[PDB]
Amino acid sequence: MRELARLERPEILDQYIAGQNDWMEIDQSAVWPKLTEMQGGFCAYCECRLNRCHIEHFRPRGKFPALTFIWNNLFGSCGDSRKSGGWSRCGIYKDNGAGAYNADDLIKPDEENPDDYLLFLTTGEVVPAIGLTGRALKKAQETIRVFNLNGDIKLFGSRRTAVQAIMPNVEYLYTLLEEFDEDDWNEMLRDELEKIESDEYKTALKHAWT
Amino acid sequence: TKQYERKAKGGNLLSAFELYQRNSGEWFEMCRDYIQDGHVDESGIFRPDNAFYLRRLTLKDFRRFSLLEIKLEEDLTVIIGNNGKGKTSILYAIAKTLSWFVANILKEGGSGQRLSEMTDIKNDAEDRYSDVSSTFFFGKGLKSVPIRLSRSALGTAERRDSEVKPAKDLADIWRVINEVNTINLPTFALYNVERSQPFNRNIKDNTGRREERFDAYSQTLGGAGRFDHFVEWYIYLHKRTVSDISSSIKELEQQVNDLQRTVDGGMVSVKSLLEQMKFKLSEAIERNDAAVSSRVLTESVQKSIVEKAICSVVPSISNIWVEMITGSDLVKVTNDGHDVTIDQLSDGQRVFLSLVADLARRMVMLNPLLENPLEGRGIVLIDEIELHLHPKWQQEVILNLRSAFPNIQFIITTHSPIVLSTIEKRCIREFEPNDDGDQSFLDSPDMQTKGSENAQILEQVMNVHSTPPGIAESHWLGNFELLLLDNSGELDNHSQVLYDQIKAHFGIDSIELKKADSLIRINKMKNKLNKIRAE
Amino acid sequence: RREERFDAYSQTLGGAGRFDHFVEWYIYLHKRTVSSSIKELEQQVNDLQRTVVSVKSLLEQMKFKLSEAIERNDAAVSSRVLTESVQKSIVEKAICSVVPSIS
Ligand SMILES: Nc1ncnc2c1ncn2[C@@H]1O[C@H](COP(=O)(O)OP(=O)(O)O)[C@@H](O)[C@H]1O
Ligand SMILES: [Zn+2]
Repeated sequence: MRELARLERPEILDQYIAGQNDWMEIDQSAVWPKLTEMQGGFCAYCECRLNRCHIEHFRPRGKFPALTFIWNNLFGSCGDSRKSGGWSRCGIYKDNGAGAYNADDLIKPDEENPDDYLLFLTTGEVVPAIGLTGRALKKAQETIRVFNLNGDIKLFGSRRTAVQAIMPNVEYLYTLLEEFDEDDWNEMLRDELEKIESDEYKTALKHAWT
Repeated sequence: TKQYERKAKGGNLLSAFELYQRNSGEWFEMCRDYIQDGHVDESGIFRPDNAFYLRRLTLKDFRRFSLLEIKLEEDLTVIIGNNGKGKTSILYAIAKTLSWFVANILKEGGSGQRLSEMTDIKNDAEDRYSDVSSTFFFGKGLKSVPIRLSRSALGTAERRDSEVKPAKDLADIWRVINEVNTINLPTFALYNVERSQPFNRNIKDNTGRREERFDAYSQTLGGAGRFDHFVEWYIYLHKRTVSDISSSIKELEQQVNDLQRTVDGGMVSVKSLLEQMKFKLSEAIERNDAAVSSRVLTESVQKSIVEKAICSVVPSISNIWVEMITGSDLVKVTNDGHDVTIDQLSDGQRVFLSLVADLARRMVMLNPLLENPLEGRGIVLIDEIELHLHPKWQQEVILNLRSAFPNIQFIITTHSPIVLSTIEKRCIREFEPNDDGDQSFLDSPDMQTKGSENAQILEQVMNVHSTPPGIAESHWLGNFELLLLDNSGELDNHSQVLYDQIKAHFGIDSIELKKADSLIRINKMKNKLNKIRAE
Repeated sequence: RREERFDAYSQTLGGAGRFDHFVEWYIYLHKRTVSSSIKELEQQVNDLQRTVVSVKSLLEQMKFKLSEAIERNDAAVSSRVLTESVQKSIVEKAICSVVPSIS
């Protein structure tokens, strides 16, 4: 997952108030363009390309009705219940598939940097980062469990495939460290990391390159 | 004689048995201990000290084979090949040989199955006969039990006789020792593609042949199993578990006593009924005694073992039980969380249930002295193990079977790379793809299959491309790469068109497009290097 | 199994004279007799095999004739038998001579 830069609150959230109003009332096409600015047409939790998608409350509307029209709590997740049932990661799984969970011990990607907690092995698994103990380990282990970041075969398979496709280019660049001088080589690595902003599963591709 | 005594004391089973036969205690006990002794492993599994397995098979002028020699593993051998390579022929040859053991365990001088003059002789055999030669192993005391089945063609220049005496001799040891004192017996079974068949609901509970121990050998090598026999046997077990026989004896004893008092009181009309009840009591006691005498697992325990086996091995089945619906007894299953009848199961589920149930029934019946009867010895042949199984089940089937039946030698045939991904290359015997029936020796593949990717097994072991060659789109990424290499790594008009076609057909987040993108990036970097080096 | 001379004694003293057996046997003999040294036949089979699509039917017929000749050659002196064509002719003559109104 990426560290996300939340910026400005959209105007429509000013009007609607918790208790009286419901999420069925509010227009969703008003909210999207700021999330699409924030995230870049990519999922908040898994970093797939968004096509079937929904506005996700990080703390859910049932348990936390206070945080219903609050800009910090909203995220663009993959999957859409309205179109087609049986989606098994991220927003939909957090509710249905993952059982009990404590909401406090999860990586909220606007607040926290994921990179400290999560590591992306080139064999395709996401794991806790090297040397976590106690509470930070519990957050890493539960973010992985509750968003189903390994247990979905579609996601795991797609992520492995992508990283394995670039691993020729990774090995070939690091050989040419020796022959090239530093300014040439550091320009090349900048240029490859420039590409992967526009790519799916960017954090996994980042860990392969750096 | 002194020589037999020396060999017998050296641990030779045949010599010990011959001394037993001539003197007909010590020699009997030696033979019994050879068969019965074993130990419990570190894993808690019983292991016989003297294992029984097929070691080698040779086929001469048999069906497609002019000459074929196969070494088999003690635990698991998997035979793979294209259609029409003779995988089934190999299993049939083994089954016919095993029939000679079964026949002679059942009856002295029983005859097993012979080779067919019409089908089993190779069509262009110069010698106009066929031979199936097998060598079995039974512990260090009996390292070699050679058997040969032979059949001459119809035109009959000379008769070639089968040599089956060693099979008979060994089977005689099992039969005779068992007659004196109950021993555990080896299971032999063949499961061919005929195991797939419709379930008849009309459970004809016959009389009570299904309760007899040697019913376990009935139709063992016929290919289908007898799932109907299982159902009848299982319902029988259920009825007996719900009703204790001793209470019936106690009740019958009380009824006999009450009737005897009435006859003693002057009511001569009930004397006929007393005699009938005394007969029934004697029969009940005898059955109880025979049950007691047979040292057999209780019906409750037998039921539990089989239920556990089925539920462990068959993924969709969590529970199996007997209902008393309306009048008739019905076997029900919890399948995918729902209670259904056997007739409501899918064909895949039923076929696999049938295999495991049948095998478990036979093992329980043949291994009464084992704490876990499924840890008995035997040889089981399974054709097309993946028959009707979804890929997910194919990933679990071998593991589940070997866990449930740890001392059975499995000889299996498969077309499934998914199955092969769970098996070591040492267990695999592959036919060469261009085998025109003259390959003397089946061999292990070069690549390790266990833990390998499916795509690699397909290409390296099964000689099948990862993409279908008869589809144009299957070639596009390859062609794209060639175009890139032809134009010094630069994306020309032709490469761009094909790139767009790939993108349009497979989609923006397709593996194919990502690979294409990767190729562009690596080629650009290679060219940049080349320019820097030139300057 | 093939026919052999002492099959003439099979079921001779009960079960003989069944119409269905005749019809089956007669059709069989007809099929065989529709369309001769072994070495010459072996040479002809070899020549025809070398030529082999249109001659494939002829090759199969000649291979059958060769096999039959070898079998007759291999067959024992005690089990000596007339050709299937001759057998057929004799039976036909017998039927036509004996049976009322069948010519
Ligand atoms: N009597 C025979 N003589 C020669 N070839 C035979 C004979 N019987 C069967 N075959 C060949 O054996 C093949 C069938 O072998 P089989 O064991 O069924 O193969 P599979 O490995 O697909 O199970 C056929 O392709 C056929 O050509
Ligand atoms: Zn997602």
